[PDB]
Amino acid sequence: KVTCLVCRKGDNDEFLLLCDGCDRGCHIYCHRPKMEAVPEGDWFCTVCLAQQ
Amino acid sequence: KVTCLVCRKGDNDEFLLLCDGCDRGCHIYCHRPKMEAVPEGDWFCTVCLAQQV
Ligand SMILES: [Zn+2]
Ligand SMILES: [Zn+2]
Ligand SMILES: [Zn+2]
Ligand SMILES: [Zn+2]
Repeated sequence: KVTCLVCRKGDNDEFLLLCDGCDRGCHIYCHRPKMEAVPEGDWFCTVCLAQQ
Repeated sequence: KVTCLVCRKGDNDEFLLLCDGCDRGCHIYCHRPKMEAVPEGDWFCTVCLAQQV
């Protein structure tokens, strides 16, 4: 059940990015820098980025 | 002079993530979700994420 790392909510799930490497998520509107849309391809959360 | 996308400042450059797709940047402390350190390998800014398929 995906939830936003920033605000901790799982609401508005059409706007939740799901990490490609783990179960974590983020609303595009909670992300900084700002994101205007859900991107295609792969998005990695900061925990996954910290492992690469 | 790289500037942060969030706060628009170019200070504390040791804390500035640099995009591998363009010349944009972001302080780790301005990033959300939390970024405690500059990662190794690659980081893409939101403008570049929007070009992916
Ligand atoms: Zn959120
Ligand atoms: Zn992840
Ligand atoms: Zn900044
Ligand atoms: Zn970029």
